[PDB]
Amino acid sequence: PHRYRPGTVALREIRRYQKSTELLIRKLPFQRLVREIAQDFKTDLRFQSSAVMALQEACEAYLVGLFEDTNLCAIHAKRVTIMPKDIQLARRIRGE
Amino acid sequence: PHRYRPGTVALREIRRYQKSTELLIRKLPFQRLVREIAQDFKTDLRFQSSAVMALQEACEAYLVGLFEDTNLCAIHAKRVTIMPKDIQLARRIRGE
Amino acid sequence: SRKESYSIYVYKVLKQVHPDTGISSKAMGIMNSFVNDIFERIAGEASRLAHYNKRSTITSREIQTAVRLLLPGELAKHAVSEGTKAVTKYTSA
Amino acid sequence: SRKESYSIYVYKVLKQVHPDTGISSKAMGIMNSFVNDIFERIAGEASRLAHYNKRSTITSREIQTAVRLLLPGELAKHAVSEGTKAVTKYTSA
Amino acid sequence: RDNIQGITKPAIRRLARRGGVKRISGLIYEETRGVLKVFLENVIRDAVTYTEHAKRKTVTAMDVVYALKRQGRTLYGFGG
Amino acid sequence: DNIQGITKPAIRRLARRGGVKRISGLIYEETRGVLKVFLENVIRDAVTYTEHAKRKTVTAMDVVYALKRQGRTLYGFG
Amino acid sequence: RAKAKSRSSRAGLQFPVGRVHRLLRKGHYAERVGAGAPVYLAAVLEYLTAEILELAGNAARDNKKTRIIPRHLQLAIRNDEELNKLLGGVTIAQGGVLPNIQAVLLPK
DNA sequence: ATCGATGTATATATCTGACACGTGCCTGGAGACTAGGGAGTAATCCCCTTGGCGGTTAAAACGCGGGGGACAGCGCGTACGTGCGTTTAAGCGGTGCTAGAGCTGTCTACGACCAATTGAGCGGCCTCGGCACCGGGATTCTG
DNA sequence: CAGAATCCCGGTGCCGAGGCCGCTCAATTGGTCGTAGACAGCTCTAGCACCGCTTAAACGCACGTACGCGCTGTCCCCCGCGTTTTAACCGCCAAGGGGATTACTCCCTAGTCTCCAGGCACGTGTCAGATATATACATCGAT
Repeated sequence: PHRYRPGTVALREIRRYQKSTELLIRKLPFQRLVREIAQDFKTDLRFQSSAVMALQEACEAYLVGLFEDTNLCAIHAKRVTIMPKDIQLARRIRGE
Repeated sequence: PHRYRPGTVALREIRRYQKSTELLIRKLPFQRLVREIAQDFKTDLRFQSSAVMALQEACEAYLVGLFEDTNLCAIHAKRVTIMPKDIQLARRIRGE
Repeated sequence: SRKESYSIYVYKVLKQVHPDTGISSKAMGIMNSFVNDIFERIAGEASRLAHYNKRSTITSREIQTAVRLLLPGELAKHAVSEGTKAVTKYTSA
Repeated sequence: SRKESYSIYVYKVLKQVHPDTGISSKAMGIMNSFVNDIFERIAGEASRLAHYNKRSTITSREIQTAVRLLLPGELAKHAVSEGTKAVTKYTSA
Repeated sequence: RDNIQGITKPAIRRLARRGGVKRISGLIYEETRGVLKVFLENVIRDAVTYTEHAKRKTVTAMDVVYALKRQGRTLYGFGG
Repeated sequence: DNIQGITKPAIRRLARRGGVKRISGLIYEETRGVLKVFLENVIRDAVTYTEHAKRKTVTAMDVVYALKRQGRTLYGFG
Repeated sequence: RAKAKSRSSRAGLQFPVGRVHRLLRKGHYAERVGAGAPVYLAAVLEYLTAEILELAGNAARDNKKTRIIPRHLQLAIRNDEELNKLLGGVTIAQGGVLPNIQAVLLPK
């Protein structure tokens, strides 16, 4: 049967998701996580339907930016696969 | 004869200059450089004696921080010698 | 209650630049946020510049200096000309 | 003419923490600018909180919220404790 | 609780794909989850602080906008 | 052309304070360019504040404000 | 006309409550300023000053010195995890750096 | 199988000049009285908030055949370090000049605060045409 | 280079943007007069320039050993594809806590006027500090 070689699909996905615009994290799991973390500070809090979307958009933008930076650090070592030390370096240089 | 092995004087220099606090750039050449750059914006400018010192302290603190960062991104590549691409990479990740 | 916005003015400008093109509600919301953002940055810097000189009134000179400090070179180069022309015409009226 | 700095109050406090040590003019200059920095941050944040709620006055509630926002977790607990002690003693004086 | 497991592996893969990463090592997921938790905690603490100052019980979108604004990132499209 | 006044020994000393053990021979021209670019952005601002006040003498306060706007608050010069 | 006594004495503070109150009104932060804002802010500033001076004074004895200088302040700030977070961006003149060498650079 | 030479450290001797207490004095701060509107409080309307059940495939999960990306190793050549030598202009001490920043005094143009009016804008409703979802096709590009 | 994945066009079809009337309350014209912003006239400090002797630092050159780099082996682990499982997901239905408002009403503040004592300069003196001396010994190296 026809089979694509490793990475061809990855590039096709990169093009697809770079050209698209919808959100990628599931709404319900994130909503439950937001309500869970808030529980340590104050109980019985209430959240608007748009606040959860705002938090999801902020998190997706932050993570995408961190992955973009991590890729440069990965290429610099002549590797292609990103690894945890690369993330730690990016965060250290950014001063996080 | 007697002769120290390469790098031991460097380490002694590191321990020396990390302990001291004096300025390392020559005052008069730096003053002339400041005088030369300001001339492109306005003529007959005057500088207080303390202004050049403030600029020198800021420049040395900036170079020191940039070199500290460049060393980290240099070791990360399994090298010890800093090179231009390390400065360019540090500045790129720093967003400058 | 009544809520104010810059939406009608953004629409008038759009109609002057491209009469045939239209704008969605999301774009109107973005433009309505962007205008307040830049407004606060310029008014803030003009306020700081006023105190360092012990002046009690903000004038066009403070705005021109703040604009030159905040905006990059070419944008400042054009915007200063626009403001100068506008102020000249307004004063001549 | 007459200048203004906090070097006197820094000296009074220094003689309370360590009554046998002195401080050079170079350290005094840094301590004098540090106070002006923290003062400006707290007053700035307190003014923003007061404006968002549409209030005309700044009160201890604004100071407390700003302090909880600007200072790290551990400094805030102690600072707030002694601030409330001071306010309580003043109001009860 | 187990809700941290709700950020499944495929969501992380799609996010990494958007950034152009071609190959990802299997250990990146736990680091990403840890990195996300501290950011959410930091933003929510400020949001809840603003909510508590107003004596409200519901957390509104404005409080999140101001939290992000203080951390140094500005969000356009939800208000302000 | 006074950029040559930042001599090689000074660059080595700065790299030493930062903990650099070995330095490649090409770092000097890049460092010169970086320093020139850093200085230009501060000097333009200092001159801007000087001109707004209609003064002809650049003062320490002008540099203090210029650095603070970029986020590099400097303590010590009043 | 009773004999006047300073507000700083009543609160038990060293900083000048009157001067802080004046600086708030002249800063245009708001059109009205309540009575409790300056007492609380003065107490906070006194606390932070005392903590900095205490740490610097302890650092001075470790060098058999009797007078505080900028190097001791730098060593005090960069060595405390709380102060370092508040002052991560501030630059102190004549402070120098802390001694630190990466283990990869030390001799084999 | 081990010993010592350079450099940092340290200790004793010496004078310099910055830190600290003083007096005189001036204008910021605290005491006393007042008027008003920002704020605190209760009652109400009603929306949009939390909670539940139906049911269908989108999305996730677990296996797995396997090849390509990763590191650990060897061989090596020329780029950078430590040191010696020559000389450069960096360093410092002093005398002079005056550009130009900071203070005193007079002065009148500009702005904030009031009375009165009215149409630019905000709100709810109508409506019709641009995007959306579908389906069928040629084409691109790849293993 | 066979063929799987892609773009594109014609059709059916539906609710968002665009237009409208009601009507109010934000903005405007005209008016006043208090103090801030404008200038010249003047004081005296310090930035700029040159003189000169000395030398701390710099430019330059030799050479040798240590690092950066290219090819290699080979393997073990992320990828691409298949079948089974699940809860998200739209949608319809309840009902009431909280949010937004009017209305009352009171106490906390900004303002004027007084006056004194806190702290801002000019005067100084002595003892905390740095410079100049010799020597101990650790490390890194050679033997």
